[PDB]
Amino acid sequence: TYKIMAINAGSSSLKFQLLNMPQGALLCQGLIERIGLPEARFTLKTSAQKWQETLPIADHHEAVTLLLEALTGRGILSSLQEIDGVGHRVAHGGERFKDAALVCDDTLREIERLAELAPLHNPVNALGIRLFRQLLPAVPAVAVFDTAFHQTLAPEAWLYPLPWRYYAELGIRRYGFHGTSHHYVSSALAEKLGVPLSALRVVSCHLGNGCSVCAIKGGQSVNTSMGFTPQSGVMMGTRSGDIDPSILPWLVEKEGKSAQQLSQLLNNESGLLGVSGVSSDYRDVEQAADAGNERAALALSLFAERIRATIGSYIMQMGGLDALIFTGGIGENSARARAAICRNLHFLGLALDDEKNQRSATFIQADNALVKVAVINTNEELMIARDVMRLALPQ
Amino acid sequence: TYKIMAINAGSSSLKFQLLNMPQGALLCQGLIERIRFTLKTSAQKWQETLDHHEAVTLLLEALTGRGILSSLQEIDGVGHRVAHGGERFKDAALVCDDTLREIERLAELAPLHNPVNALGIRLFRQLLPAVPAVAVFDTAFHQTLAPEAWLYPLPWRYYAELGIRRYGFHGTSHHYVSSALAEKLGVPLSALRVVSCHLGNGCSVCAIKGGQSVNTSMGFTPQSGVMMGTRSGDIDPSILPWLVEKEGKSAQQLSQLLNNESGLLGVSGVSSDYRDVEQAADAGNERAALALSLFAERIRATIGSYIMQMGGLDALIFTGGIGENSARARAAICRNLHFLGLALDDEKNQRSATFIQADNALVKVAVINTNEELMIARDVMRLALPQ
Repeated sequence: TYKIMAINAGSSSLKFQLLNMPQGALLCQGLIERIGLPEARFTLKTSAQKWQETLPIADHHEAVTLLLEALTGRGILSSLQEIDGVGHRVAHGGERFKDAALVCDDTLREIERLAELAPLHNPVNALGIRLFRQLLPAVPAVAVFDTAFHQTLAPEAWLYPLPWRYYAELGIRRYGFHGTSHHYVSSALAEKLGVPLSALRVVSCHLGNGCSVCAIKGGQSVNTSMGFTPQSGVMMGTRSGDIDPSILPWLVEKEGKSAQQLSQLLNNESGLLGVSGVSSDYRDVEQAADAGNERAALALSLFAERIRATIGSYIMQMGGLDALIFTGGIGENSARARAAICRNLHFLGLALDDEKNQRSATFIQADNALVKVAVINTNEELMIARDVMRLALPQ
Repeated sequence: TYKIMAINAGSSSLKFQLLNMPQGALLCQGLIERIRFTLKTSAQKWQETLDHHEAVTLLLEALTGRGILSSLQEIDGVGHRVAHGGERFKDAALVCDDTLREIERLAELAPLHNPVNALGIRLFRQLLPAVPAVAVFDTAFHQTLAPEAWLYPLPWRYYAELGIRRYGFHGTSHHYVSSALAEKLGVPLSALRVVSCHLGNGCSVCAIKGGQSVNTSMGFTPQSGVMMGTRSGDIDPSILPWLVEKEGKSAQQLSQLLNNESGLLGVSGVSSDYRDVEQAADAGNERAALALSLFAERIRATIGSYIMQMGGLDALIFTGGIGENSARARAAICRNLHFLGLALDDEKNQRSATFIQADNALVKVAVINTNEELMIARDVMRLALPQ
């Protein structure tokens, strides 16, 4: 039994879980939020209790100190020396990282060089890597990149039909995100089916506040809906996903939009929120729509259609489909979203068993369907913990 | 039998066809460039080298002079290609007087093409006052799209106030080859789930179910959708604000990027013409070989979306300059689709037979030559000569 800690460091937040490996048992979890601000809050939960306190938190250096102190102060560990490894989420690995990597000085050097591609995540990610290497210097660390799993994409899937200069010089290309989640629920599907993932043609739908679809064939990722940025792909909470690109020059000319206005538009004002006029939250739009809000209804309908269109592209690309996975907050819980997404797919041998779908059972395909349809809770922290074991305790 | 003239006014051009209706027989056809005037008949040709008013005068002088028509009053109708009819025109329209007003009030959406089309509609009204005119819109066929297909997931305001939505184009083409496919199969078009691929210098895919366009790949502008000769088609929209902050690209520069520099030309770095890129690929150019693959991939992914949306497929149509002549583009697009019962017969594809699917194949695959002018002439017959 090994103690692995999963770390996710945001601009003003510190998310953490502590897992007993390899069973994957949650020992504790929690969140430090509004770091550096007033309002700063530290929330920590065990299998048995919850503690929550508002208190000033200077910087991440003080967020990590309070976390480490709480681990022994609450009896969760007898000592900090019981921590066998730490896994850090990293937004963007570029083309350099095909896998998680043991944290060393140059792995840090490179993650920082990649800030130009994830400017609002990668540096704080590396700061967490640095603080824990300072504060827990005897503990080995692994960086786990949200892009790594998509690096098996072939060029005809990641190259945009732009002038070659824009890839070769500027680095513009599809990278895709949610890699850890798609990777985790891919492997979990195959284990639950008792079949090697390399034997399956799989489409995975991560439907949360962020949404992405991924195609997995031969155990590798062969396409995914997010592109150069997590803005793109299907429609999400506040993100538009893919739109006619020629809309954007037209809004610059006709409405005098700055570069950042365009990006606030694409990332914060659109999606469920921009269409429904109600909310970014799926439950809220559904509540509005069920009461008679036609824009909320169309919102939910457009949302299912965008995902259906992406699924269709990837089935075509793989020449078939053996299984469809739903995950994330919407995918794990919304039997109605799953039903709207899965309707009228007899041409694939895909249909849902309504009783199992309403229950969000782990398998929900109809009895005589040829396509397995799985509802799998995603667990990026467990996946991260598994990558720590692999690269930092080969034992 | 009736005599109908089809017209296409470009910003520096004027194309024409004069058909015997409803046979389809061509009486003459030609083109005027550099506003060079060419006029071909069944058995003659007549090029020369000399504003759009002068082009209409000479063209109408020619039909009497070269002996194609004994009088300018033998023309029963004229049809005019219009580029963008917004939401107002769900069909072709008899050119009464404020049909013209509304074509021009829409010129803000098709800045380069609509005014020139309307210009040519007016001149023919001047010079040919006795013969009725029908306008045929590249957008009208796609006005059957449901809101799930034409609303971008942008704030509602951007549509309800500014008019941003999918329109789609190549409507006249998709409509023509759809109906031709159904006529060749002896079945109502509404009996078929059809994917139509117009692959020319411009490229669009269209889904026709129950007789109607239910989706199509171009959107607000003819820039988007699949990869084209110099147009990028769809890309990650976040690339654009990034290009403004990192390279100071203006709006018009962004337009030039997406429309003039991308596509087969940008990727291959060789040519916007598919046959050129093809030959550079055979010789060992690797960007050109990758351009050809991206091109087939982008079209395959769109087809997949539309098949999913229709619940199946009965026929796949290839049309346009590339789609009618490139066995390679069709083969690259059609590979490993057995899960649909779609496969090609190599020998039929090599000679571009009108049907190229394998014999065991469930899906019809058809190569149909587009004929927008005959589709326009038919709308003139329906809307101006209902007898």
